[PDB]
Amino acid sequence: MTDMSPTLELTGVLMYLRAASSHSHAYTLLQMKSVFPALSLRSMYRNKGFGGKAPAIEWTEPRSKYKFRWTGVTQLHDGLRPRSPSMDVPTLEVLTKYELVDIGHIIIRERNAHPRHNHDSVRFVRDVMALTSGMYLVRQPTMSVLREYSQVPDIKDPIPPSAWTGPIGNVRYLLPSVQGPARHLYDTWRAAARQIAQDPQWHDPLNQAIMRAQYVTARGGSSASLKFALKVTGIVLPEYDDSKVKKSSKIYQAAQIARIAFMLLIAAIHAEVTMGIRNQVQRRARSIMPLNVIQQAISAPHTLVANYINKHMNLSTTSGSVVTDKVIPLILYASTPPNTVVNVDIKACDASITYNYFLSVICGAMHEGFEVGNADAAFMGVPSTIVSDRRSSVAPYSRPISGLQTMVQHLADLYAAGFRYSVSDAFSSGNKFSFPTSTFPSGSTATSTEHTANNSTMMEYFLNVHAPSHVKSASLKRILTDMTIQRNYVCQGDDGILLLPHEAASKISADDMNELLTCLRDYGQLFGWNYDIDWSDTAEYLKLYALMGCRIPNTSRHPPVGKEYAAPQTDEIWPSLIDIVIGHHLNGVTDVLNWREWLRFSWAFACYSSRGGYTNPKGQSFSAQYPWWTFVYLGIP
Amino acid sequence: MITIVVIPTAHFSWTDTNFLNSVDYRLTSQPKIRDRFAVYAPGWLRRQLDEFSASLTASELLQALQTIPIPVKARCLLLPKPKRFAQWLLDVPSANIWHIPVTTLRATVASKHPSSDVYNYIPDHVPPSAEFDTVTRRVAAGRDIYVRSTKVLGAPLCLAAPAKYYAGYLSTHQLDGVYPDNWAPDNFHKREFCLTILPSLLGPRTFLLDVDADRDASYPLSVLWPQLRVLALKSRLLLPPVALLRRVVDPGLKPTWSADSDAAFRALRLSRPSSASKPTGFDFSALPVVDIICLFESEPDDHGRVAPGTRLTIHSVPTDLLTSLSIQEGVRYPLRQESGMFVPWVLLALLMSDDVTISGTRRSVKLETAHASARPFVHITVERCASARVVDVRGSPAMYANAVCLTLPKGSYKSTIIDTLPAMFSDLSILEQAAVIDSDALGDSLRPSFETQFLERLENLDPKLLDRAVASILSPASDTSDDAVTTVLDVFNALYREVMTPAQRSRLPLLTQQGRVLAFAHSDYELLSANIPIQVVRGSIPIDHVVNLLARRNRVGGTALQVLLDYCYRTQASPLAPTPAGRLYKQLFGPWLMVPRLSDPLIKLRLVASAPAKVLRAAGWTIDGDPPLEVSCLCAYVTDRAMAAALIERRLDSRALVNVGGDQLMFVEYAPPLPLVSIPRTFLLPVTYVVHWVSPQRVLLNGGNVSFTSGLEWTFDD
Amino acid sequence: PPNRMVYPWPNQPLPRLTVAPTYDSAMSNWISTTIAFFIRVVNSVNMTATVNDLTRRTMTGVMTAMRQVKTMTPFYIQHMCPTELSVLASVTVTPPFQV
Amino acid sequence: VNDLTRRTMTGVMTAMRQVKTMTPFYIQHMCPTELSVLASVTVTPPFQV
Amino acid sequence: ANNLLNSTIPISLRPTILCPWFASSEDLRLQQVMHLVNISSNTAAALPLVEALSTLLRSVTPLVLDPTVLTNAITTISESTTQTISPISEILRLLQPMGNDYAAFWKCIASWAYNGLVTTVLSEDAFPDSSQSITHLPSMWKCLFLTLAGPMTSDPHSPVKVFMALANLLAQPEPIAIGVPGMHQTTPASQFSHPGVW
Amino acid sequence: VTPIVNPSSYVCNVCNARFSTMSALSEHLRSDHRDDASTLLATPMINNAIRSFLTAWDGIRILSPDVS
Amino acid sequence: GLDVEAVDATLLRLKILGAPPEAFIAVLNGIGMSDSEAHQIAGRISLAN
Amino acid sequence: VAMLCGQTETNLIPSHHYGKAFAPLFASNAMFTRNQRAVITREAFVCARSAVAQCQDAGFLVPRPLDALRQFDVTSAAAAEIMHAVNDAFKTAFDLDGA
Amino acid sequence: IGPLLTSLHTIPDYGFLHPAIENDATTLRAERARCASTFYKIASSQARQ
Amino acid sequence: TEYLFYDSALKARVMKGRYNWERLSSSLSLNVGSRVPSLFDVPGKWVAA
Ligand SMILES: [Zn+2]
Repeated sequence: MTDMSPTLELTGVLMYLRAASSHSHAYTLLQMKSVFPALSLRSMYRNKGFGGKAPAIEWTEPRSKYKFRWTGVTQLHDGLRPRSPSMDVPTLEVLTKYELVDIGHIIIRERNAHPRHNHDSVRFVRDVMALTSGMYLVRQPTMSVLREYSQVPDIKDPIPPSAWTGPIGNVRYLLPSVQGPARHLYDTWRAAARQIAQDPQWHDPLNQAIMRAQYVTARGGSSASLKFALKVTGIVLPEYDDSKVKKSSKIYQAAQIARIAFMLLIAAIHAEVTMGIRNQVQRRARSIMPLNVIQQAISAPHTLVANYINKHMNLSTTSGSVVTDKVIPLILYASTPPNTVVNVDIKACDASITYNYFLSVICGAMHEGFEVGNADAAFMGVPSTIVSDRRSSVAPYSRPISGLQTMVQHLADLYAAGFRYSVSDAFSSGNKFSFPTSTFPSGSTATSTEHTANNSTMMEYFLNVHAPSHVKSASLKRILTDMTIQRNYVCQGDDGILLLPHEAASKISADDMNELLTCLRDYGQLFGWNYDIDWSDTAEYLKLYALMGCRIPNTSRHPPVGKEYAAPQTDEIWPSLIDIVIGHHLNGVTDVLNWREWLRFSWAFACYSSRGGYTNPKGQSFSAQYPWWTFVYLGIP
Repeated sequence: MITIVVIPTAHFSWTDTNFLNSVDYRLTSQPKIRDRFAVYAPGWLRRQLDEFSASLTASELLQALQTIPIPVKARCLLLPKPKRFAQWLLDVPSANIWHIPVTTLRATVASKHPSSDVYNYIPDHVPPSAEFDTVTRRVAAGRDIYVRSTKVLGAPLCLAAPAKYYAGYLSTHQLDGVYPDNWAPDNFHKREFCLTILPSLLGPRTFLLDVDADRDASYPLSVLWPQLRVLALKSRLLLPPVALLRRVVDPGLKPTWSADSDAAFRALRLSRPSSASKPTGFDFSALPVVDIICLFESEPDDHGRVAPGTRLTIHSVPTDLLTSLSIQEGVRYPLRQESGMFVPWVLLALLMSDDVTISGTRRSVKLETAHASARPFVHITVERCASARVVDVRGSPAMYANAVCLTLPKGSYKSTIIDTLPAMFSDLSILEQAAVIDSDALGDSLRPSFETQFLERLENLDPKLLDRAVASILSPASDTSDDAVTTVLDVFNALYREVMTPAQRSRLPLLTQQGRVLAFAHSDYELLSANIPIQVVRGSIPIDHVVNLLARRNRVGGTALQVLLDYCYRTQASPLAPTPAGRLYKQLFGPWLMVPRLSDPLIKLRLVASAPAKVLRAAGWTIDGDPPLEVSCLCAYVTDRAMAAALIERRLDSRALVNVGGDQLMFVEYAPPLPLVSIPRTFLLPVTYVVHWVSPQRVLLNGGNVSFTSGLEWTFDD
Repeated sequence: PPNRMVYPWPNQPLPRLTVAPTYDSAMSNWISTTIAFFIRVVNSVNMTATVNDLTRRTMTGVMTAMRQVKTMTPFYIQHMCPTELSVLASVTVTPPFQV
Repeated sequence: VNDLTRRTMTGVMTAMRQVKTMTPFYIQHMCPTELSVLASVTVTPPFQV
Repeated sequence: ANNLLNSTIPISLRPTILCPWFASSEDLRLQQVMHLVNISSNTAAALPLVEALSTLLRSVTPLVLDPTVLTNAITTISESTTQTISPISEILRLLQPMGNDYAAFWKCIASWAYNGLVTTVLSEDAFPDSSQSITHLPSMWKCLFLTLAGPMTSDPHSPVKVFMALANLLAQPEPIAIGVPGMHQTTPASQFSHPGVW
Repeated sequence: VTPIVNPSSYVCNVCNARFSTMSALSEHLRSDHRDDASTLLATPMINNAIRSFLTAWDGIRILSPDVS
Repeated sequence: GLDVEAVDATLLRLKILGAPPEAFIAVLNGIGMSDSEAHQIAGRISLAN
Repeated sequence: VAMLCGQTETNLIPSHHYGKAFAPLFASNAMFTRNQRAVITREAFVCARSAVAQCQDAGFLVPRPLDALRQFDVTSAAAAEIMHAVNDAFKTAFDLDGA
Repeated sequence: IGPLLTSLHTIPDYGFLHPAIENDATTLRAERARCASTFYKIASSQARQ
Repeated sequence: TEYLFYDSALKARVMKGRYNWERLSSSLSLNVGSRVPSLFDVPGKWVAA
């Protein structure tokens, strides 16, 4: 379909054969995964005969709107050629381990035939990058959960215990005398909490309906834990089994809760949470950690503050997700010759956010930030309560606190206790168990808000404070200043993009870049964030790839044959295959393949799918098939 | 009839037979005393408050409630929907006491949209378009009220009509909730005093009871406490609990006209002569405790005179601890042991207490117990009991019968409570020392001990840097002193992460999967970093540990390594509000302390889990007899065989995942965790327990390791 | 000076009998003149050269409608709001602090 | 600089001006004594213009 | 209570009463100053005061805000449906009720009580862009709203900001003089926040 | 059983020195036991730091303007 | 649960059909919009914008 | 919108409505707490100033009966410690809560 | 995978897991039975992707 | 519905809107059976899902 030279296919065959020869075919492939993109995408135009035409893209003044304008083309020349070092040496060194140096030599030699940027060059890049294995790797869930959540961040300068005030029942406020990034983080969250505090947008009954309704979906989990915990506290929940609906559905548990006074349920938030696993194509499998409805309700302030931080600082860095295509022009602009871009992403944001360093600060800031407000004002059915204040050793006492603060009091307690998951993998045999971890749930988009907020905050402090105080190059200081996140940085969850101000008709010395990148790594190391940065004059953001303003579809991430299945059984009926075909065909259009040949293959797939049958558990069989005109209506020419 | 308004304290016992006891149990000591009090505080009102709590501000709620008379004579009479309700006036024509026209009634029966006309013009009808205060205003009139909603406040809510009209209009649990109100009333009596949870206008005949403790955070009316207290304060209306015992009420301590020297005042004389053959042969969830004021004195001068001394307040020490030790008021006991340490019983009192403060003010102090202070105390005298009340213990600090880990700073006196206390009895099974886990165990497990390895790495640094670090840690004003301390911290963190974590993770079943484990740790991080499913309680003791460990000289380190480790652990510990460790101790040992006070013998129990012989033989085990083997998971104690048997028919919804190796190391795991509150409060559990075969002679040879699953069933034993 | 408060608008003592919308308050006067001015702006030559008169006719219409709404706020500001402030000044935990 | 920033900057500067510090006193009345004695014992005598 | 809730006492002997409930103004003045010393002089100090007072105001008030009559009086205006722009829609797109029941109005009122501590200013975003012309209808409507809402704020610079807001739109046909150098008629109006730049 | 009579004398663990008053014993532990330069870090200076900390302890003051 | 794309389609369809304003009011009130905001929203509906 | 959409009930008497609304506010002594706290504030303030001055040499304008007694250190640190001592003393004696 | 296979009655050439192995892993919780079962399950699952 | 309609104002709004709608749609004779998005059907959608 991609119409590549047989030589490249030859390399891929040797690639697979070498992997298959050794033990653990999956593991062997996984180790040498990034070899192809590094050999081709990361190093293309590091030579002399450089040139061609490139897009001229302009970013409009209200950069928050993410509006871009195509405004002509730019001639390419040697002064514009990429500055970063190539990737040949590390890749070849790795390939020597598996005695596949021939593959590198073949690829490099073939690559050297494209000194100038044009259709042929990018087409070559597309084809070679399409060689990575497209298999959905799967491993035992028990090993997966044991290997991922067994990590704890390493903080290089922990907050000393003497940096906190007296307790407020559960939380501690941060002493004013403390400075550094933690102080920056504390102030930011506190300021946002203040803005949330007084806001008649809530207590609007319609808005309250939105939040409660947002918590219910067809899927769900942890229902068994819910029923146990409430039955434990003497709460007799209703049941509706005759209404044939799954108990574990978040809908089912929500219906049981409807009548109960909310405060009675408070003891149930400290309950077990089930888990699930979704496999991936080029990485470890993802995790799905659905909280119960009550826990999801309690964590509301955390989400609300995070949303305000996002929507009112860097405009959520596209996390509004209105149409995903807004990132397309962004990376195209970011990859143009006049601009220098750096790809960054937290190594494991889910595993690095934790209570001992991060969440404690946030909880304290939020609890303090909510002090501005009526101490007696119930929120979402959570009434105000009396808590003991022990900030003054000479004059301790107790005072009321608003419902928001009560939520924080419990929320901090839960975070400090750590999440308690229960694994029940079906592929393994009779081995269910439970173990706690500090790993944040991060099962869906609801987590992107918190991580994006913290991501932006730390980056901003690094740019404006830490880096100028610590870097050496005067030229770097000159260019590092006059730079701010709202027009130089975007992110979503762990992923992030940093782009430098246009160096005047020139490019920054790689020496300064190395100095800059090194300091950033150390800065992340301070509070236990492995930044995993790279600089190759390309654009990786939300799994999209751009080179010199041209988008590169990474076809390997959409294997023609591969499809994820997270259960031992496919558990589906024949007609569903049609929708699979339709979705399959569209990818071959989204990714630009040979449109004539792709269409031919698609129809063949449709023909096989057009027919099917079924048999009763004991009785009759049934059969049917569609006339081919159906697929025309479904969208196949 | 003087009224005393009462706001419950932090762990107020509610299911108690008498609300009165949780206030101050001394009031129950004498018949001549207990006959002077009424209580009121009805349950129906309690439930209403539980609901409305989430919908009214404190000021509004106080403003609404304050006008209600003591015995609520009114009722809320719910009306059924008009189509249903209209039929009632014709099912009994005389019930049409408003005489709504028959034509209108059957017009309503005919209409697709029966209007509110049947409600219209009915006197004192409360539509859903009404507010809380509307009800309360009518409550002061004493007459019953007719309402169109269940969410009402101030009076018991009962159906106006038979249930047939409300059925379909309402559902089962809703139709159930009104049953006590359907026959609500009970009389209220004119004794000298009447306590009440209902607020009221503070005045010459109404008083606010002051207990000097934090409110019940869960109790919905605790938010009123500040406003009530300040109003009472500005008019001198607070009553200390002791005032209630006097023949005539007055706010004050040490009055002229009374010496307050009587058996009624002495809370240490807890007595239980009466009986009723009730199922609670004992309620081991209810624990009586006391707040006491104790005077401390140093050695006399060269002429036999002595300094004025100082008096401190100890909070919520369990009373049975003192009684069982024959402690008596007004006796100057010796405080110091032969080696200068505290006498054991004092240490127990401190450990199980909640807090220690200066008697007058409200400043909490951490007491020293070493040779640090000059003119140190040598004598102690308990002077009076500021308060004496029963408190609920069930599942308060800890939640699961499986295990619990308590974190304490290094240098605590955990050894005393775990050894001396059971040794002081050594006649009734309290615990098994093989089940308690010393916090130092894993550090001792490494072939070179974790301390030795840390020392060996540490000495590589320059001595001056180490010296600077130690001095900085001791000197409180030495803020940060980054260089010296941070370097040491890096070594500590690097080593601990490197060696301790895998070693800890390798002991997972030992910590949790035994019968019942009590464990100690230096920081919650020690467990969280290893993913050990055990509840962790961040405790604290009201004694200075730093000085305490400074007296322990026989260690690997010369008292300097100890303080270094102490600081490292404290730095490693997560920032959170820690709780008093005494509460956990009260939950564990408290019930046992009440054993000697009992009059009748105990009865043993257990919840053995079966084991099919097939898997045992299949695993190479040699076993006699076909019947499935069974293993005791946890033993319990009761004293009323009747109710105990009556409660034994419940089928616990918690399976057991039994695992045992060939070396007979046996382990248990409950797939649904077993919560303590699920245990009926008449039971009694040992602090720790070890799972074991009920009949070891059944087996004849241990084959390979074995695992299996089975249900759980409480059963007697002989 | 003690027991006195300043007020950005003119004020009056509390009315005696029932209230009603009025049109001589300071705020009402400010509203009317403001609307009158903008209407004059819309009819200025600058708009005529570019704005179709039909739309211009509409715009002056809607502005006219706003000027004729019998709102209660201007009366409330001049006569009733000061009383509410004067009372509440004795209730808030922090007394008023003005310049 | 809007008004809010203008006051904010002003508050910072005046705060810096108001805080007590003994450094100026040490310079004017104590530091010369320390320099005088130290110069008498250091192996390299002071070199001044 | 401004002589509302008039009440009186009985006339009989009250022998031994004592109600120590009062103090001089100097005491109150001293306490007020002390209270102002124990706060962070940023917005964190002011916000609870304004919020509390605003809540009290909204708690007790006979006034009810209801835009139904205004919209009803606006939507009844007849216009051709064959045009490409309907200014009615432009208006109604503005005046969007954010559902907060107009917290700004009560917020402005409360701010007056503490004008000596905190000042309310018009938000910068709620300005017409200086690049626009008077014929750009949304800009014109914005300027109208600023003019109407001007007096309700406590900012001393609000009148100038209002005046410059229109001056920006008329920089092309109607020029005027700006005193301080470095400022032009197209400067964003929100920047005129200094008495010397009038 | 709980003691009811104060000790006639007080004993240190290793020095075998008996004291008529616990205060005298306290001083002996406070001073004489604490030089012991025998380990990898038992330096005299830290002994002074410990000694100073011991003497400076007071945790039962009503007023504490130093820490306030 | 409800679909915005269904809501606006119905509203525009009503507007093209020339339904009386109360029809819009009922539809808007059917999804929780209060009468005042319902009128405010209903007025915005136009074929031009 | 607020100033253009204000309305009230038709037959409204302000006096009755305000009176009925303000009744619950002035119902207790709570409206007088600030007076008492202010009084204590004054006495605490004066005593603190007096104490700090007496330890100094001829500070402010206070009488100095104890001047015969020696007081060598007069540094600001000593003054701060004295002021804290007085502040703690008053808070203890009268059981104050806030700053 | 071979040694862990029986034969199917429908297609005799291909096979599936021994019923004995899964039974023992289920009932007896036998180690080698469980290990074989787990290996068979995941190996099959990987092919199913 | 109870979980959805925690308060009463929303329920009153939706009920009024639905009642007016069907009354208008039939009387004005636009049509009958128009499945208009409304909150009363949101629980129905949840149940079906
Ligand atoms: Zn000795």
